[PDB]
Amino acid sequence: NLKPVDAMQCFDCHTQIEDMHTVGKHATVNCVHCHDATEHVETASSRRMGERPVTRMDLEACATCHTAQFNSFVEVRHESHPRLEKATPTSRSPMFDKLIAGHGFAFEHAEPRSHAFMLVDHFVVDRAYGGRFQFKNWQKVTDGMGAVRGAWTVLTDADPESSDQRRFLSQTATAANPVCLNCKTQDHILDWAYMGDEHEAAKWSRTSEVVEFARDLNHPLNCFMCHDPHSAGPRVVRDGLINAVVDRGLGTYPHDPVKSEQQGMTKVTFQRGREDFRAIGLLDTADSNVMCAQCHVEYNCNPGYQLSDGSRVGMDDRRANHFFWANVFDYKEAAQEIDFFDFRHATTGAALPKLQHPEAETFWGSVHERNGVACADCHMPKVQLENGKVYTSHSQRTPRDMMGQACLNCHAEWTEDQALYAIDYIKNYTHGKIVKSEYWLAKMIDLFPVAKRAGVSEDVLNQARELHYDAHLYWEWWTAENSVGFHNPDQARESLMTSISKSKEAVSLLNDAIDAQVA
Amino acid sequence: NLKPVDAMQCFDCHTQIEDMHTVGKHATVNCVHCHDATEHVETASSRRMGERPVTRMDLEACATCHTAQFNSFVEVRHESHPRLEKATPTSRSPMFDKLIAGHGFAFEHAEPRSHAFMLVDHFVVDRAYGGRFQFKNWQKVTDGMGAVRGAWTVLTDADPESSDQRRFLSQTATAANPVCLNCKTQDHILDWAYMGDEHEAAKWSRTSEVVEFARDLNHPLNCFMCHDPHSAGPRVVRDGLINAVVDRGLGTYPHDPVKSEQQGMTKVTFQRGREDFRAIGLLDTADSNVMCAQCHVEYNCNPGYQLSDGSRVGMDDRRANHFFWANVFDYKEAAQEIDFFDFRHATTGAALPKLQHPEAETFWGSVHERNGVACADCHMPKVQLENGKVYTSHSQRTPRDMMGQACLNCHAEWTEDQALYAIDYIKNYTHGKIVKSEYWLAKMIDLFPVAKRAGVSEDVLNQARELHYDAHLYWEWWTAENSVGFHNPDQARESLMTSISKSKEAVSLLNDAIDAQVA
Ligand code: HEC
Ligand code: HEC
Ligand code: HEC
Ligand code: HEC
Ligand code: HEC
Ligand code: HEC
Ligand code: HEC
Ligand code: HEC
Ligand code: HEC
Ligand code: HEC
Ligand code: HEC
Ligand code: HEC
Ligand code: HEC
Ligand code: HEC
Ligand SMILES: O=S([O-])[O-]
Ligand SMILES: O=S([O-])[O-]
Ligand SMILES: O=S([O-])[O-]
Ligand SMILES: [Ca+2]
Ligand SMILES: [Ca+2]
Ligand SMILES: [Ca+2]
Ligand SMILES: [Ca+2]
Ligand code: NA
Ligand code: NA
Ligand code: NA
Repeated sequence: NLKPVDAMQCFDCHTQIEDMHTVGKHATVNCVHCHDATEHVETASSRRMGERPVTRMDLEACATCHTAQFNSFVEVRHESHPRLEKATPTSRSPMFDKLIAGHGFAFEHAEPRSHAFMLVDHFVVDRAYGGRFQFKNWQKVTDGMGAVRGAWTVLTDADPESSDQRRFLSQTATAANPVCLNCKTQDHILDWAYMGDEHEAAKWSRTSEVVEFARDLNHPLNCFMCHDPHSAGPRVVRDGLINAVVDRGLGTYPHDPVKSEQQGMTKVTFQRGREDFRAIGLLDTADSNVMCAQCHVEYNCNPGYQLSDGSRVGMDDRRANHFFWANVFDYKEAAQEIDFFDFRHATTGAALPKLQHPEAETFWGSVHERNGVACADCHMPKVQLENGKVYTSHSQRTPRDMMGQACLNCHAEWTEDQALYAIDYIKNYTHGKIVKSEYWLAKMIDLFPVAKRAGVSEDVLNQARELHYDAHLYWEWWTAENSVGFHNPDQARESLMTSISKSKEAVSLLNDAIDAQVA
Repeated sequence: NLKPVDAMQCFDCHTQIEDMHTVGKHATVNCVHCHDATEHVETASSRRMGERPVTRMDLEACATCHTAQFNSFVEVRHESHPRLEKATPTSRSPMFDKLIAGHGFAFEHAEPRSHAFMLVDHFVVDRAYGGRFQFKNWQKVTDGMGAVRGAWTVLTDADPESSDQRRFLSQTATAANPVCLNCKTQDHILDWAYMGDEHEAAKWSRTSEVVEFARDLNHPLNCFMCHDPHSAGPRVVRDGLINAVVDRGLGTYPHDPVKSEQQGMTKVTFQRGREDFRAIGLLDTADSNVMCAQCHVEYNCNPGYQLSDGSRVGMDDRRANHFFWANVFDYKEAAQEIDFFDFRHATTGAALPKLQHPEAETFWGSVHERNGVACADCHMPKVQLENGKVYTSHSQRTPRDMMGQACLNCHAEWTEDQALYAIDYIKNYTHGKIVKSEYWLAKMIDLFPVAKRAGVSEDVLNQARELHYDAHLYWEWWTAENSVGFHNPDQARESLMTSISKSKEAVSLLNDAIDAQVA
């Protein structure tokens, strides 16, 4: 059984923790629930750690007193189809392979599934580690609780004796790097300096061997990613988000200074050897928009190239860990600002961006966001009980599974079927425009080889490449973004029409140039 | 196809109809929809009818333009169990046979079923016509639409060549009389003088041969019982109700003079040969409490006896058609006022009242009634449509079948299961007290023969008989009333505790007297 330690001993050296812990809703929660610090207390000085205390980062450290939230979190939504490739006619991006040719996502890009699996899915996807990591057997794919207990309880490593990224299966890639892990786990929260910069006190950084780092990580979406363990107050821990909101002064709601001030973030820094080491962002309110924006954003978490001169931008560069914190119509400016692109298209030769799940930046400015609605209202609603203590569901999933608690709790004028119908109207319309956008992108792409064989000039091809950047951006945002337009229907529509317009312009340019060579 | 007639010609004679028809919501509805008056118009003067016009009383006369209301009305609720005797351990009054001994209801008293069957059920019940009338075969019991089209389409008469009330089956009674029919049909509305008094212009009256009257009647619960055909406005047609509310000055809400004034009734009289003949009661508002009180009340519709001297009160007496319009705690006084009782108990010799379905007089004073709730809010709610024109459901049935439209439309704090639970709490509690009241009544009744054999004095027996009147009244109200307390739980409780108290008093009186004879 646990035996409490004297927190006053700790508070002598840990004044920020004292301030947070004594004032918040965990003032009665003893340190032993999460730290084994006996040898540390015997050996530390005011400025030197001595022996490192052991800190629990498993989610069961919180389940101890918060079983309802834990159990809701670890539920597996079996209706969220697993390992479902997006580059298929029945999924989100039927022409993805042609359009993304040159990028690692061509090797595999599945739809998301339940949060329990985030770390294991990151480890096993064909694009990440060359097939090095696999489930121990095909039964383990169902085991959400097991994945939560730890990735290495359900996975195997093809070669524990080597730590290099390489291909073990032929049609895999090795895109994973240390920055990725920040959106899969925070088991490394005490071992990673802010932004992944090099730091004497950091075991891991942007430039680490990712296979070695992987082996040290266990748990998905730790509870403390949104809740400070010392104050129990709302927070974020993700460096890239704090960097956008606070360091760059963009605010929590970059389009609304008033809401940014009311629902702000305060950066708190922790030191090692009296040098800044790590940071968190305490929130003014329990604002799920900002909590979920730790991960559900467009980002760089990867090497790339400069738009200006094509030079390589490696993991050592700060730009390899970057939150753009820009809506679709501000993204090109944001990427030009940091002088960055992701890949060159394998057929067209265009420098292109790679977009990922920009839910937060899409939600901005929507009617829902402007009315003060937040992600949790639809995806983590309060549970309605005839008799009981209310709590917040932590099963982050589609509102279709809890329409009474989600949509219908605000939209009294609708039946469930009516609300579903409104969702589907938007998704169906948006998906139609995604498909048309892909049709036109593909038409343009297929003209590049014809133009090259016809002897069309490099000047014309470069004009078309510039159009490809925009055609790509204004399409891929929406295959990347998970709501199929629901989060911001008007923006999806305007963007996708812009994509089609750009592709059409490029098609006309290339066809005319080919015709003139003939011729 | 129907051809309209010149209504203006009719109006030269029919000035009350003109006033009603031209102002109301049937101003455009031509008389030919309900009257064949060709020969009448050729022969009438303002002072002499000439040939009698034919008036349609079938409900299909209204279904023509109001199919939704018709079709909801004629629905058969199959879950309303048919021909279910109440004098059984699993129904409303387990000890009914012992308690009602001496009354014709001992021959059969079933639970009510859907309105479509009211007239056929009246005709075929074992207590009514000596078994003379039966369904044509046992399949016809399902045929609600057929019953609505006409009773004689689904029934047979054992002897069309005689018109006397007699027993055709051994264990039947001949309780039916012309007054009954007024709560089953209004096909006779132009053939029956107000109250069923003798009248030169009336084909039928209280003293008619009921078997002959029966044969002239076809349709249940005619639509015009609640809606004036000429104005389309809300009304009642039941003589006994108009007599209580208007003639006797009791008002529509005897316990609330203000509500009586706001939701009142105006008596309109029609003449034959320039003598008053029939009447209707136009309502100030579409008040279902008063509409349903045409039938769902305690009444006399039967011969009986005088409390004063025991003499017979026959059908010729006005008291044979009487609405008491009194709550349970005013009923004894009301019966004393008219000097009337129904039967003498076969065992105890007590003069007793016979109570019938006093839903209207029970509902008075309930929290619901005091808050302006009316029968229709629970039993004829408005339909809820995602897309459509709202109308009022005319399927009068338990709110359990439409909880969203009924209870939950007002009680937002409850789920369906919670609202059902609240109903069942009241009904279970009330039924328990009904059963206990019957236990104590039966215990008292069973002492009467013992006391007689022991030589107990007639004075003591008469004291006990006076107690029996009250013990009976304060019990039977609640087996008669169909809500098992729900309509007024506090009143049910007080009454049933009074019944038990009276029976216990009689039991003590009789036991002590028997013991004194012995020991
Ligand atoms: C002064 C003699 C200390 C005592 C008493 C306690 N700690 Fe400590 N701790 C101390 C230092 C100088 C450091 C390095 C960081 C800094 O603030 O300079 C630490 C570090 C920790 C950590 C972080 C460990 C990691 O992996 O990075 C934890 C979780 C921690 N300390 C916990 C802790 C507890 C629970 C104590 C009371 C039982 C406690 N510390 C006492 C110095 C001192
Ligand atoms: C029992 C010994 C606890 C452990 C282990 C954890 N928490 Fe806790 N938590 C506990 C209490 C007694 C309370 C106060 C309850 C109240 O409503 O007063 C809390 C509260 C929280 C909250 C709510 C915070 C708020 O400001 O409203 C959160 C978000 C929370 N706790 C989270 C949390 C996490 C993430 C834990 C593991 C790191 C954890 N708690 C452990 C008791 C206990
Ligand atoms: C936070 C800014 C992220 C970074 C950094 C990385 N990922 Fe991610 N990932 C993130 C979210 C919010 C989601 C769910 C929404 C979605 O669109 O899928 C994901 C999902 C995955 C998955 C599962 C789906 C799939 O593509 O097969 C995998 C396998 C995955 N992510 C891998 C991965 C890699 C290899 C990364 C570094 C190159 C990486 N992620 C970074 C959020 C974030
Ligand atoms: C990074 C640590 C994350 C945070 C914080 C949040 N989400 Fe997430 N989400 C993330 C990943 C990597 C994935 C894919 C996991 C996989 O193994 O494929 C997801 C997935 C979702 C989903 C889809 C669930 C499904 O049933 O398919 C939803 C609805 C979702 N995420 C919502 C969501 C919300 C509302 C968040 C704030 C409360 C949130 N996520 C945080 C990564 C991370
Ligand atoms: C008994 C006759 C079986 C039937 C019927 C099904 N499965 Fe099975 N399965 C069985 C055994 C003995 C094993 C090996 C167990 C072990 O750990 O040694 C399995 C294995 C699987 C697996 C894993 C396959 C792999 O890793 O290559 C899966 C995914 C699986 N079983 C699923 C499964 C399904 C869905 C079934 C119905 C279609 C099914 N099994 C039937 C024995 C038996
Ligand atoms: C961000 C993606 C979250 C993660 C990770 C966890 N929780 Fe959470 N939690 C989150 C939100 C948006 C809310 C509601 C805030 C509001 O005020 O509306 C909560 C709430 C809690 C609470 C408070 C009680 C309640 O409302 O249920 C507790 C005790 C809590 N969360 C615990 C908890 C645990 C144990 C987690 C890991 C299983 C966990 N949270 C993760 C957002 C996020
Ligand atoms: C209700 C007004 C919403 C708010 C606020 C947010 N989301 Fe949403 N989201 C919503 C819908 C109707 C859908 C489509 C779901 C469907 O079943 O059709 C989504 C989808 C997502 C997904 C993918 C879920 C899946 O396909 O299973 C994710 C990952 C997601 N939403 C995330 C998310 C974030 C992070 C939000 C705040 C920035 C957010 N959503 C808000 C409805 C609503
Ligand atoms: C005066 C010359 C009349 C004309 C024109 C119409 N009616 Fe008549 N009607 C008239 C009399 C004197 C009576 C007897 C009752 C009375 O008010 O004294 C009637 C009666 C009726 C009835 C009732 C028949 C019954 O069964 O009792 C009806 C339904 C009726 N009248 C209808 C009617 C119609 C529709 C007419 C125009 C087509 C019409 N009447 C003309 C005198 C006169
Ligand atoms: C068509 C030729 C009709 C026949 C036959 C009947 N009714 Fe009618 N009714 C008709 C119309 C055009 C209207 C007006 C609708 C409106 O909202 O304006 C009505 C109205 C009624 C009403 C509502 C009256 C009110 O609120 O004041 C009722 C209760 C009604 N009608 C009843 C009714 C009865 C019982 C009928 C058979 C005797 C009947 N209607 C026939 C058209 C027609
Ligand atoms: C209106 C004041 C009524 C008079 C006059 C008669 N009945 Fe009736 N009856 C009435 C109602 C409101 C109900 C339904 C509620 C209930 O408690 O049953 C009934 C029901 C019947 C039934 C069906 C149930 C049964 O007892 O088997 C029958 C067979 C019946 N009524 C017969 C009947 C007889 C023979 C009457 C005159 C002696 C009589 N009823 C008059 C309302 C009214
Ligand atoms: C006399 C013409 C009636 C009027 C006016 C109303 N009701 Fe009635 N009701 C009546 C009878 C004779 C019966 C029994 C019919 C049978 O054949 O047994 C009934 C029955 C009911 C019921 C029970 C229906 C079931 O499914 O069992 C209910 C709920 C009911 N009645 C309600 C009711 C309401 C609310 C009325 C005003 C709108 C109303 N009735 C009028 C006789 C008559
Ligand atoms: C064919 C092999 C039959 C089976 C199976 C059932 N029934 Fe029947 N039933 C059948 C016939 C030929 C008749 C006579 C039809 C006629 O009008 O001549 C009947 C009659 C009935 C009746 C009426 C009985 C009577 O009036 O005495 C009823 C109530 C009835 N049937 C119901 C019924 C039920 C509920 C059945 C399944 C339990 C059933 N029948 C089966 C032929 C056949
Ligand atoms: C009394 C027991 C009724 C009988 C018999 C019929 N109806 Fe009725 N009707 C009744 C009520 C309580 C109401 C609602 C009044 C309100 O304003 O709340 C109605 C309403 C109508 C209407 C109006 C349109 C609507 O609300 O649906 C019509 C056209 C109507 N009723 C027609 C109608 C028909 C055709 C009937 C015989 C099948 C019938 N009603 C009988 C009460 C009573
Ligand atoms: C809701 C607040 C009601 C009002 C107003 C009226 N009644 Fe009612 N009634 C109500 C309930 C909950 C019940 C019990 C039904 C059950 O399923 O348990 C009843 C019952 C009846 C019945 C018998 C119905 C049956 O057993 O199927 C009748 C005939 C009845 N009620 C008639 C009636 C009258 C005439 C009303 C106005 C005077 C009246 N009810 C109002 C709920 C409500
Ligand atoms: O209290 S923290 O800064 O060690
Ligand atoms: O690869 S992750 O960003 O979806
Ligand atoms: O007999 S009738 O009144 O129920
Ligand atoms: Ca999914
Ligand atoms: Ca990106
Ligand atoms: Ca019934
Ligand atoms: Ca009576
Ligand atoms: Na899905
Ligand atoms: Na708002
Ligand atoms: Na029933």
